[PDB]
Amino acid sequence: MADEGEVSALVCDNGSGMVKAGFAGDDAPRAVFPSIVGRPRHTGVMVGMGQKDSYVGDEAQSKRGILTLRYPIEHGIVTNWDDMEKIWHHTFFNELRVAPEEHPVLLTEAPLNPKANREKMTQIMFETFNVPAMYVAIQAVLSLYASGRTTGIVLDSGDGVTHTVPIYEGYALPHAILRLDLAGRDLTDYLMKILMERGYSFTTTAEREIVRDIKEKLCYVALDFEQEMATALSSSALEKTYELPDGQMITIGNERFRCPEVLFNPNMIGMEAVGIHDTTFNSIMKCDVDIRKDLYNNIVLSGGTTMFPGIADRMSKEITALAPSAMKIKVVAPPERKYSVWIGGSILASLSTFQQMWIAKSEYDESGPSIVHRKCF
Amino acid sequence: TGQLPVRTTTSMPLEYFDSPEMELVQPEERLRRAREAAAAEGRGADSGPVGVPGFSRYFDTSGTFMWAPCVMTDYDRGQDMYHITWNTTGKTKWVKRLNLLFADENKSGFAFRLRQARRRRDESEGEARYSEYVSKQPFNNIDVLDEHFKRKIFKRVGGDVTQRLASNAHGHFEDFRANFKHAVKSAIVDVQFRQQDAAAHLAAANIQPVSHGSHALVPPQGCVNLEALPAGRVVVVNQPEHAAAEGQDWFAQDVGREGFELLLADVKRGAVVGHPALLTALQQMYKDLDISSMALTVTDMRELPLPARLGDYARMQRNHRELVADMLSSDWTIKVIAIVERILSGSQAAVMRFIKMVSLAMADQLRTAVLSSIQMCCGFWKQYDVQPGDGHI
Amino acid sequence: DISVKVVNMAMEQYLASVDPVADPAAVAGRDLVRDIVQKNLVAPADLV
Amino acid sequence: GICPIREELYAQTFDELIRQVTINCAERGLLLLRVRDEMRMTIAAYQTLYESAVAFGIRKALQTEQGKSEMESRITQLEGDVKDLERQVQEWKFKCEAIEK
Amino acid sequence: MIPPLSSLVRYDNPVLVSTSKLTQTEDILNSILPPREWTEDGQLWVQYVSSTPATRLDVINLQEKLDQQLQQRQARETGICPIREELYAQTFDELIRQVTINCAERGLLLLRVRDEMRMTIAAYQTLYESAVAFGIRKALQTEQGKSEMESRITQLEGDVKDLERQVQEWKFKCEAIEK
Repeated sequence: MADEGEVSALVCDNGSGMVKAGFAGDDAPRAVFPSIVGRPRHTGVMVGMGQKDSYVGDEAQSKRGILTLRYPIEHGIVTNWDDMEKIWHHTFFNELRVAPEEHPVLLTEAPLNPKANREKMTQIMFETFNVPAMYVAIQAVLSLYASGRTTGIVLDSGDGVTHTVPIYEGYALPHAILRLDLAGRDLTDYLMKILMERGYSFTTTAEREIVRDIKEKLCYVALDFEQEMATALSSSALEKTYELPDGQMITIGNERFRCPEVLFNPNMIGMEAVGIHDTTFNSIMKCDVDIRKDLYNNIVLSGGTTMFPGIADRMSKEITALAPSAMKIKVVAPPERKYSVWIGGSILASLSTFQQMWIAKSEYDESGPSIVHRKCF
Repeated sequence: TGQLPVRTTTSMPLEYFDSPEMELVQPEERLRRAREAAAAEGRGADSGPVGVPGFSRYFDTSGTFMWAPCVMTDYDRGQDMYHITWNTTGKTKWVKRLNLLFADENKSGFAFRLRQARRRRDESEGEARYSEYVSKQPFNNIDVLDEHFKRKIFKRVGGDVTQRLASNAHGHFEDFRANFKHAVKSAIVDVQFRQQDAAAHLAAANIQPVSHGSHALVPPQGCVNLEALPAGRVVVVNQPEHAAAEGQDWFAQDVGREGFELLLADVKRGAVVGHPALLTALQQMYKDLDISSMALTVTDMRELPLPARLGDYARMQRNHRELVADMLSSDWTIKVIAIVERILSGSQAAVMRFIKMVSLAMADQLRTAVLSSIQMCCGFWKQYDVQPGDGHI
Repeated sequence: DISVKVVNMAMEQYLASVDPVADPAAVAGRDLVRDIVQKNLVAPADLV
Repeated sequence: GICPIREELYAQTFDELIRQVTINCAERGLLLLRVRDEMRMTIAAYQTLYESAVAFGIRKALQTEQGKSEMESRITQLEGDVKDLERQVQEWKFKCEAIEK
Repeated sequence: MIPPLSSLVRYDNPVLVSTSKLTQTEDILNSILPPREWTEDGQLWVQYVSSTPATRLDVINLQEKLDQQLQQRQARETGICPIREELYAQTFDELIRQVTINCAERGLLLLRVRDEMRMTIAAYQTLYESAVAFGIRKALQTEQGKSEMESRITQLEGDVKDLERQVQEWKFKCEAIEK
């Protein structure tokens, strides 16, 4: 591998609700940015020959006033593939200084990604990008590599999507993989929603990040939601006066716990669905009956939204009510839920078993985009 | 007010810069609201024609800029220009939104937009001045960028891609050479930023020092912080059949940073992907053993001309199902049995999981084959799915 | 199953067949097929 | 590869070592200072030309979407004409039916 | 066979490793600054690196040689030209030589800085080349996409004539029925 220096397949963690990047082998990524693309709205402005035709990530957000904001990936499925090609070009040469022509790549995708998606990036990475080689692994399978064992249903709930991927000895059980579509994106939406109830409107773009970071930091989770209503009505200890640099005393009271409780009570915000505990329960109930005993005993959480204290407490309590007295449940959530896929992908690339996985460009051209079928199972 | 700088016809306008994403609402929607309000309130003398009064260029009194509320008629989004009719003055002229608005609009947000627009105007003015001034300086630098390099990249792309069309698109490359020269000139200007003599010489033209920016304070480590975010919480809830004792079925554990190579070796020794030969064996078994291709009904009905009698229909499907069962149910079972007997002979928990996954893999193939056969039987009945337009004609 | 002839008996334990209880895709296919059949059972009914 | 930590740390190291070269001799210290300034200027020129290549790539990223989408609409018309061909086949069946009648 | 080309890296009269038809520091410096050699008349003549000290007078000489050679080679202080690059590299090699004679560890530190910064430069050049290649590749992908979609235009025209012929065929069938 590294007899003359190893140019390992760089990890591009197309995460649940955010994009990660970096070299395989590192204990933490190097490039992080949202999945937003900003295109110049008008043509008469760009005068000169140093023009930027796509401000990427936070550049798009910061310059949104002159840019058309389009998110090229929805729920792990790319909608504007050309935009993501601009993302890939920007990610390599503006956040890592690497050459896709010579540097191999490992690709992440949403679980149960249609193979046409893998085929089309394969054709883009080889004809439009000309990567040397490429290998693809399921996002949650990479997440489970960070669980310490080969078995586990990865209960991934990120910033924009939530997935339940039953995995038992490495290969994911595709029939019982379930996806839920409420996550930190909607948690930010509802956290804003319950803040207008506090006499302070929060919908503006600047106020959007105001609640976004507050959600990522101050959001704990009710162990018992009804108990927290009693706490809210009988005490103001929950009501914290958080301060922003502009100067304002936001009163965050019952909002401290109801927003993550939507993961178990979706209809409070108007979104019709079952709780993630219900989705977690049915997903394993869709697995092989025998292996279920360790599947609940191997529930692993992921996603960048899930540092919220008490979420695993509430997750287990909702599971405990659902689970009858014949089961065995273990909700695991180590402090890499934002980065389990990225760490797992680097772990997988560091394996010498990666040697029998390349898609050679000559072999790709010999076998077409379906080479992803022939080397990725 | 005189905050508006020297405006020139050959200067960059503000109309393109106008932000639609931090501005309150759409102007056409604003006028629809104004028309509805006029209809409801009987406006026409209080605010004149459609539109709540808003400020204008001047009070029609002085050369300097003021903010004079006026009365406006309508506006077309195509030209981004409102039509107005002063209250006491019957004059009817067309104005920009940069001055016109409604009294119902938040003046704080309007001022915010105006000031940020002024800042964008200053930024674009500086950028345009710098770009124009780059053109003046001469050069003596070489240009490595050449048709040889472009053709080399062509052939490196190769295949049907390279040799398909190589005739017309060469025009942009010559201008990209001028782009290279412009970049060289900008680099020379960045070099001349060093000494105060050159800096003071160039500062006499009211041009302000703007740098692209690459010498930023490098952060200590590019590895994203791991324990800065709150540490992970693991909650375990077994059941009375699989618990350990009474009163500790709620096992809460916290862990800090975990070893990379620790879990790497865990996967290496336990996982099939960790086992090299076992990994490729599992790959070839998952990929090569595609049994879902063969199905359980016939879509090729050219052994007998249409229409199909039910008797021969049932006969052909029954024979095809029996034959596919012969090639799959026993044949593939014996094949995978021999394969498993070979592979399992060359951690114990991981090996047991791997065997359970071999069984689960034939179960997955079973499910996929049956579901594919169900869907293609549905497609057999939908081959003449009666679309609207033909009512069984 | 594999273990049927790995240990070489007539073992009853096979791969769990497609369960109509927990295969919404199969149930939807059944509904579509039967709906199409009932739709094409109408024109022959009155044409005759 | 490329790492900013190593280059900034080595720059600090060489700046400190200017003291040692000056202790060796003052003129050596002046010469190292001047060559350091010149070589830093050259590396700045190299990074600027790299940024110019970046600008080239970013500009080329969005030089084609106009026509690409404009007649991906044409491709939409193409499958529309394919549906028209299906209608032609249907009407051919209807007419051959009357032929047989 | 290889005449000794002009070079401000000061050298000695070429030494003999082919004849004719002290401390670890000298070994370190000789290894790190390799001798330039030519097989003149079938016997290799290796030009050894200089090893005598430099004084204030020698520094004056090297500085003056730098200043004159920059002029008669017509280098450019501004911008980038290989003439100035190689002249400054040669002067830095003499600096390496003299600081190795002074303090070997100091020379080793200069060598490490020299290695890391030239590998940085090589990485910059290769990355520039890769970025240009990627852009040209995207241009080619666009061009062949245009070709394929113009072929789609042609297929539309073919489908149109097919529609026309099928309409004519229906007209013929109707006329035959009437007949």
